[PDB]
Amino acid sequence: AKESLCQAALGLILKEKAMTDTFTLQAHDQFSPFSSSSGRRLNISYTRNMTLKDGKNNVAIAVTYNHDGSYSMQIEDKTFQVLGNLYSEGDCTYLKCSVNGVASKAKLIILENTIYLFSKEGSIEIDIPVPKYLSSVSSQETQGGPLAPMTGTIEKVFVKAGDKVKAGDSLMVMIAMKMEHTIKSPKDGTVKKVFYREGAQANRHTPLVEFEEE
Amino acid sequence: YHGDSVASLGTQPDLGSALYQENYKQMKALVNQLHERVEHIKLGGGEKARALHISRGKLLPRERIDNLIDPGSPFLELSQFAGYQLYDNEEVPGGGIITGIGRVSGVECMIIANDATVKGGAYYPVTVKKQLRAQEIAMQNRLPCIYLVDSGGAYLPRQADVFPDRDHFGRTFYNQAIMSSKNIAQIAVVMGSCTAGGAYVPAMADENIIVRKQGTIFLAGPPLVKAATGEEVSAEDLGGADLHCRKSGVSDHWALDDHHALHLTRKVVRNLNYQKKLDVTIEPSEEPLFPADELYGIVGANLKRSFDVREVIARIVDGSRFTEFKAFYGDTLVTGFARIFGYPVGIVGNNGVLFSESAKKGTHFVQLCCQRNIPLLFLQNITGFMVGREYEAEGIAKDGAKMVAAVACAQVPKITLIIGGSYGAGNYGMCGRAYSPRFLYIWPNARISVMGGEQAANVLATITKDQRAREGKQFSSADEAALKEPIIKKFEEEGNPYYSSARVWDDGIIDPADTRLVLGLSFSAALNAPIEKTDFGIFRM
Amino acid sequence: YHGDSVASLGTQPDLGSALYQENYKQMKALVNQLHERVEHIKLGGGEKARALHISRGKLLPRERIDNLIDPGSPFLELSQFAGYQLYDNEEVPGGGIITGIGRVSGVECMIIANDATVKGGAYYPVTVKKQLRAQEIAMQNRLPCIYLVDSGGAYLPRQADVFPDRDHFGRTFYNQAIMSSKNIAQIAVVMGSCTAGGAYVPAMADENIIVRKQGTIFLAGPPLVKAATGEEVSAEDLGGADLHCRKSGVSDHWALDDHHALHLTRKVVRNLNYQKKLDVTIEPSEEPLFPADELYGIVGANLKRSFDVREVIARIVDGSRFTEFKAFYGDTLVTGFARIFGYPVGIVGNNGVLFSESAKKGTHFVQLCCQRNIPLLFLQNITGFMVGREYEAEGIAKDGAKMVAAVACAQVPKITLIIGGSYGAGNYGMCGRAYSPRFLYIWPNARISVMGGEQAANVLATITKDQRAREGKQFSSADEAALKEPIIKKFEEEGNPYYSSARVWDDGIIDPADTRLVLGLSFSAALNAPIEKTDFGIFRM
Amino acid sequence: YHGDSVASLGTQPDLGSALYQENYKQMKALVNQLHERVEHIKLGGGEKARALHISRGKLLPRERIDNLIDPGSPFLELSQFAGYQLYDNEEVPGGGIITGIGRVSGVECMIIANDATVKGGAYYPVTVKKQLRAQEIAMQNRLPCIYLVDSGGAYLPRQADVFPDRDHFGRTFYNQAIMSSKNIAQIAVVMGSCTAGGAYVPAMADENIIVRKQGTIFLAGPPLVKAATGEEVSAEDLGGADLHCRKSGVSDHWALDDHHALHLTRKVVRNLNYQKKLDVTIEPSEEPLFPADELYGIVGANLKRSFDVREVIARIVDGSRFTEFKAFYGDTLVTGFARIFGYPVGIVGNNGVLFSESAKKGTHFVQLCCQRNIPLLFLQNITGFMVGREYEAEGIAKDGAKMVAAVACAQVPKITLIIGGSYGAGNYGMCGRAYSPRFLYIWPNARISVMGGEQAANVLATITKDQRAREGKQFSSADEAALKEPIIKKFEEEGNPYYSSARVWDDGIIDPADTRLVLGLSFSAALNAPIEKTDFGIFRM
Ligand SMILES: CC(=O)SCCNC(=O)CCNC(=O)[C@H](O)C(C)(C)COP(=O)(O)OP(=O)(O)OC[C@H]1O[C@@H](n2cnc3c(N)ncnc32)[C@H](O)[C@@H]1OP(=O)(O)O
Ligand SMILES: CC(=O)SCCNC(=O)CCNC(=O)[C@H](O)C(C)(C)COP(=O)(O)OP(=O)(O)OC[C@H]1O[C@@H](n2cnc3c(N)ncnc32)[C@H](O)[C@@H]1OP(=O)(O)O
Ligand SMILES: CC(=O)SCCNC(=O)CCNC(=O)[C@H](O)C(C)(C)COP(=O)(O)OP(=O)(O)OC[C@H]1O[C@@H](n2cnc3c(N)ncnc32)[C@H](O)[C@@H]1OP(=O)(O)O
Ligand SMILES: O=CCCCC[C@@H]1SC[C@@H]2NC(=O)N[C@@H]21
Ligand SMILES: O=CCCCC[C@@H]1SC[C@@H]2NC(=O)N[C@@H]21
Repeated sequence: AKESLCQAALGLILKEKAMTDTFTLQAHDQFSPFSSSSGRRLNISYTRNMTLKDGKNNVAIAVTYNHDGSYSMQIEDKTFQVLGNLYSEGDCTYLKCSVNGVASKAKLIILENTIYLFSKEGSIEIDIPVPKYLSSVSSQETQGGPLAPMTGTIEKVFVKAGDKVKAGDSLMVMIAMKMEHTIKSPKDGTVKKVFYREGAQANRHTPLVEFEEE
Repeated sequence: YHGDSVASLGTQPDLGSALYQENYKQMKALVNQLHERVEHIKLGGGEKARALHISRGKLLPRERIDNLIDPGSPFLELSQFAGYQLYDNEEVPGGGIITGIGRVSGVECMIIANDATVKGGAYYPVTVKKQLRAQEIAMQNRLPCIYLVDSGGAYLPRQADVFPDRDHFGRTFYNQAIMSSKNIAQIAVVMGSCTAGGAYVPAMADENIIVRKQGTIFLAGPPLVKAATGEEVSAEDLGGADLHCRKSGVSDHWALDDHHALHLTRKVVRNLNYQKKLDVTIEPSEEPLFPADELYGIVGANLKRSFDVREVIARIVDGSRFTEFKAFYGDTLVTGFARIFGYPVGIVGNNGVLFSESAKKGTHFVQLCCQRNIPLLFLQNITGFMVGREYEAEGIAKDGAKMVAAVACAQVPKITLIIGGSYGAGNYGMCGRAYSPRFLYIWPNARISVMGGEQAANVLATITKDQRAREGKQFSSADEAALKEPIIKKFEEEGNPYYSSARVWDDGIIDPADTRLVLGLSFSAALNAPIEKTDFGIFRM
Repeated sequence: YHGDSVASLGTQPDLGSALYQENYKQMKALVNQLHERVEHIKLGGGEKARALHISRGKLLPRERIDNLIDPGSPFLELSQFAGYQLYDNEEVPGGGIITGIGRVSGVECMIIANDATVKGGAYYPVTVKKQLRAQEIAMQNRLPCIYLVDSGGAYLPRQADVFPDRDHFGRTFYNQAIMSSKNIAQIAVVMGSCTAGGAYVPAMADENIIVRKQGTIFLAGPPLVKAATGEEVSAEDLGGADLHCRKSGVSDHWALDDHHALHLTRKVVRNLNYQKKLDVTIEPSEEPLFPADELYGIVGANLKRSFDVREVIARIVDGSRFTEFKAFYGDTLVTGFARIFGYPVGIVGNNGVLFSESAKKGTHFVQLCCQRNIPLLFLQNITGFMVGREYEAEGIAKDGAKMVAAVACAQVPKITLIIGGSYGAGNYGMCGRAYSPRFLYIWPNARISVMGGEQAANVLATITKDQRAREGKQFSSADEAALKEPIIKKFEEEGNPYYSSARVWDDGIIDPADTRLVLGLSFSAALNAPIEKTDFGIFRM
Repeated sequence: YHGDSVASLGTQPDLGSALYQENYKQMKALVNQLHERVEHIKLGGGEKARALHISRGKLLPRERIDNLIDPGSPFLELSQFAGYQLYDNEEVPGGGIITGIGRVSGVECMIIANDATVKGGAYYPVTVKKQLRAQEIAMQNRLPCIYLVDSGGAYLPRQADVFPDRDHFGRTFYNQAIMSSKNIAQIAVVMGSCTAGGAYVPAMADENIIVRKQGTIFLAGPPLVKAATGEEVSAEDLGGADLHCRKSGVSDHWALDDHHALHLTRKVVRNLNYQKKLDVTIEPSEEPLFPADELYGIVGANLKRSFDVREVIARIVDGSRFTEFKAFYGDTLVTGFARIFGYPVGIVGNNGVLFSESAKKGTHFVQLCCQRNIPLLFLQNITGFMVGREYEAEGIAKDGAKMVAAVACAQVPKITLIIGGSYGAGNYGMCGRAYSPRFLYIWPNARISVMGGEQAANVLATITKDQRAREGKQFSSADEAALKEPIIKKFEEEGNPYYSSARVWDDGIIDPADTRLVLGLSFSAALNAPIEKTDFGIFRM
């Protein structure tokens, strides 16, 4: 439970430290203190706060990079004193860590977006967040409404004033002066109305079809 | 072949000795006091400004820096005590700006971020000084730099100290142009509105990123436009990430939230296509043989007692291995070769009042290190200087000049640390701030000033005594203590480590325990700049 | 072939016009006031100090400079108004130091002389700033420098502003070492006692001359030695021309009277074995076609009225010959080529509020001149700057950045003159003090500040109005004039030419009549430094 | 640290869409046609010449190249379609010469071999052009070159096009001398008789190998000697491997059969003592996330329909990872950074008719890449150009000039691919053949010409209409189609990919599927030449 969340949060750092270590090895200078994963600031104790998905509930973990190498994390006014390491049996790596004086070993398989803790007594499932900008939802939020790149005669519109909108469907075909280009629906929401009728022309960066808010 | 064993420096201080106990207690008191103050500074502008900055959806500057750097990596903040009680009644934590050096995408780079919480990100005179110091450090070390602009503009009530002078505001742009000229990269990231201070910066930089809503790039603010041209319009119409991106082209990238801007910045740094290469022999590094905290009991908080330098050197260098150079001659000064974090260094330190012989030894050592391309580190505790009729007859001043010339003409990177009291022209001799050391730090105990207070009080007493005697009413027996007291008090106030660190005479105040770590970081960054030929002026015999 | 006739600039101003009369009267008033003040400064420390300095047999510093230079030659003093009312109650004529450029033995060289009459030759903070400015000028222009030391030491009551900081005292020695490193000559002449300030200077210089009696070279003064080491001895035993010459060897030559030292200095300069060579095409020079004094009636003493630049250019360049470049486009700014005293120059001047087109024209012109190795001269009268919603939409700030980048990256010598009011970021744009121009001068009428007082008063009124409205008690109708008045007054005080010239933001205040002559001298000196390649950073489209 | 995930380009095209089916069918037809033609070319001169060449014991040129290169390695033939129907009735497969780049003994080197089967190895004008193009490629890339001479001499019936002119025959020797001058190696191998064309080549090269019987080195052939000097003697007495080896010394080595010569060549290449070094950061490479053949359905064989470039980029770069630069501004053009086979590249591509903003964006991008030493790749589909009264008012031509200047002054390696129709001055803008790109390829669909046929027909109609109206008999309504038809037909013929590839305007015609592989090979070879400084001319604002 609460300890299990801490165990996974430790695993992210250890994997990140090791991958931080690997790039150091190929580098010219593998001796600088910068390569150290200490995360130490001058006169201040560095703290980073996490968020991990736990089934239905998201939980915020505050990791303070302690001065000695011990690892301090706190979730709902319960603190946990954690120290751990990564060692591999065969080809699979085990996570050995002690939380508040209790230590155990568990397989640590790390996917792209999920955290795996494997143990004799049971298994634990933790999910890493996905940034919204990386989720491509931000990509559709870049443009508020459709814009016509160039002025041209609209041959015909595939969508009526009120019509269902499918992904990939073309709003209309607009051909102009040695160029035909096909305008798509920016968003899957049902059209509020179509701005331009057949045969009309819209300038560069001009609205073409109104869409309901998603 | 490297099988020969080497003698190691340092011994075991007698813990039971009452002197060690006393020195330890003093050093703890100083370190504790420093820690509490640094906490209070890091809180920033105060709870209310933090609440408002959060309310706008922005991320607090400390959070931004933590996300930006390669996670799980050290970061070296500089001059945190800037503006400490410097002004009459205005609280300016950290000089309203956070500057430092960090490793991003595997490449060291300097981060400079405004703190809009503190006084709306106005540029106080100290703020400009701090920022310019950071930029010059980056250029000498040849490091890419990144700006996180959330500033409004220059502080109006003090315009004389900001706008006009050569080293004043605006020199920032000149440095930016020079940096971009010689391939040193520049990156600007915009999170807040800017009025003519953070307006040229994105235009001045090669790359540009601006957040969708909270970012607005505009040369003149809405109140400035309304007051000047008689026309009012919101800064978004002049700024805005989308508005500038579609048409103006000032913004090379268009980010949605603060996190997105940070992530894009990492991508750009990776694409920058730079590779670091070294030009010095490197060896495996091992920890010093003795605990560092013992330095407290060794040093204490009294300038009167003396501590041998070799104890400190043993506490610092790798494996506590050292090779003294010309040990018996000029014993008041110590020089030698050592290795720190696998890098060769030349250590120069002070034990007592300088003499002519010590100056000659230092000059010879400097020539050797410059010839062999070895970095230099200085540990100055100048309790007294070279003064005496016999000394000046043989030109001890001339030998001091030899120190000055050798230090000034040197081209290898130099780092200086003020372990003990610094006074007199020796500050000039042992690579003072004026002599452009790449860095400079002071322990919490050190006091720096031109002269000890007692000396100046005596000198002023004598000159007034002589002239007033010529005036017929000599400096009487009375008023002697009355005249002496203010001089002693004033020199004590000006010599305080916090007082100097309030200005930018030093890069930071560090406890002795962290010393070793800091040095390694500094030297690593300094190695980015390729070493060059060292040319010496006339060596006056 | 050079037979083509060229159109000439300028016309005949209507003398009978009442405006010309009014402008003439104003300009006379300013020039007269300046002349009287300069007289009072040149008197020096006062009659009593002059009487004592004569009593010792020394020659007053002005006399020394007159004897030293090649007789019947012009001499160009700099920043005479240093320390003008700068301190609270201490009269410091000329900053207690006289610096300038002159021709000695046929070679230009910079002369720096202490003024022991003024406050015993103590180094006030302004004194250090003035001296360092002179040294940097000499190094950029690559000129030999000569010191005439009669100084005691740093001003004790202000030690924070003198000793510690990077650009503070002691940097002098660093510059001296660098100069001697790259073959730029150094000469030191000693006429008075020196205590650790003028003690390293002779040791730091390659050549040395000291007068027999009045000269004493000693690192520590008799009171300093007595107070520090508990031992008292006269400075002659530590100093002395004979004492140092026979045994110490600090003095390379031994002179009897002041005249003898000057004569020996001439001999050394001749033996220096340097020859000046030019790398620019030269032509015969002729006087401008119009009298210079007409500028008074043209310009006046009001910033509101406007005068066309071409009138001034006709009053300056040789033969009043000019070739405007891209005249019709970007008319608010003027660029072109001309010749002054047989040297080619590129003139850039302001007529009105800058716009985007003017910035583009200036950038193109700068590239041309840099490519062809032509010096540049700037005449800035920035009554207003580029502010407007439409202007910022098309990135007028971006075009301003193009100005900044081109100016900063340029390597040809640059000279700037502030003919009219300077405000805003345009100061940065048109080669301000921060952008390292080789020289900078201001006419007696010009006012410089970041912003006009009225603008700042309006802006402060609006921001207080908005925030206090958010506070529930808005900036009332009352207090509007009460708040505005102090801002206007303060900006007027800080914009005064004497106020800026009290500090070293400018190299001097010159009447318009002398303008032409000064420029020629400056350019001639600037030609000593060989021209170099100009490299430009990224040109943001 | 390289743990940040990056967005990937490209999507999944709808296979079921009838448009995809149609485009796929067209692209297959073109690729099949190309393949059949290339087969027929590779057969060479014909069965009878092959029978005779075998009868002499020689190995056919294709066999020779296969044996020579390091076995199991790719080989990149160039301009295979040279001379495709170029002459009136003479079949000249491959221009009677085979040229390419290959890896021999671990070192890249250019192989140039005659084809004695085709027309006795006579040099047609196209043959000289092809060979010279190969040599210039080798010199720019700084690669060793190897010749396999089996040529007779210049084609007599066309002597004007071969002998006299500057770029004509004989320039080969000049390039050879320059190559050997700057340490670029030269190797010549002789398998057949040579008459003054392959006679200087062995003498011109540093190393020489000649087969025992079939090889004869002689400046004048037996018929030439008999006709000129009236004396007849077999070429063996003038040539011969043994005869030249024992006495003349022209042959540095003496081989028995063809295989022996090849083996000796490998030995010499190994002894050449050269090592390749890179100067760019390298990373592991991974395949693109999408199949390449989809490009067919994406592109089709009609110039009218438009395809987004990013689809193609996703099909090419490593991992389909891309970072667009200034995406929203100047959307008609695409720029960004990517990595191909572990090498950094800067991609520039066209989506539509250029405008002023796109030109500015391209100029800024070019400056960045040149500053950071990043190779550049161009994907031009210029359906239309920048023409319009409003466009020319704001100097859209001037912005086009900015494109031209930036591209021309660039020094980093540049590669260009003509994915779509190329017309107008944009060819000059996007690194056309004239602008010396290191390589250039065209897809089977692309059409290149100065203008579309319809445009020229309309323009000619108007000019004839205007002038004939001035002549009183205007261009009538009749003859309009009669005049238009020939222009359209002629422009279609001249725009065909085979037509251009018949000449040497392009380095080869490649199907889209192989695209990625070819690029990697090219860039690897281009990295042999060390990168240099890039200097830019005047940037007209
Ligand atoms: C370069 C020039 O001289 S022209 C500059 C003139 N334009 C301005 O800067 C207008 C002032 N700008 C601002 O108000 C803010 O800086 C903003 C709008 C950019 C955002 O700052 P915020 O973090 O929201 O601060 P906020 O607007 O709440 O308050 C402004 C504070 O910053 C200070 N400040 C910021 N810029 C300036 C400035 N140029 N001059 C004077 N004070 C300033 C004010 O003293 C004020 O102090 P407070 O914290 O006691 O209120
Ligand atoms: C670098 C250092 O910090 S060490 C400086 C300490 N050494 C000194 O200079 C002590 C002062 N020495 C002196 O008295 C003079 O400088 C001398 C003897 C060298 C020559 O000075 P003179 O031109 O003869 O002036 P005189 O000795 O008559 O009077 C000294 C005057 O100079 C001023 N002065 C000179 N040097 C200094 C100094 N270093 N600090 C403070 N005041 C000084 C005194 O305030 C006094 O002021 P006054 O002009 O109002 O009388
Ligand atoms: C530089 C000068 O002008 S000197 C040119 C004159 N010298 C020659 O080239 C002699 C002819 N070529 C040779 O014999 C060469 O030495 C060889 C051995 C490489 C060619 O070997 P072969 O194939 O036996 O020569 P052959 O004469 O049969 O060549 C075959 C064909 O190539 C043609 N040909 C070859 N070289 C040339 C040439 N230099 N000029 C014109 N035609 C040529 C011949 O007309 C012949 O006609 P065909 O192709 O219609 O049958
Ligand atoms: O009695 C207290 C006076 C301080 C003496 C300082 C000593 S004396 C010699 C040496 N030189 C200095 O500048 N300081 C020390
Ligand atoms: O009414 C007085 C206000 C002063 C206006 C100053 C003008 S407005 C446009 C231009 N930009 C400036 O900064 N100043 C001038």
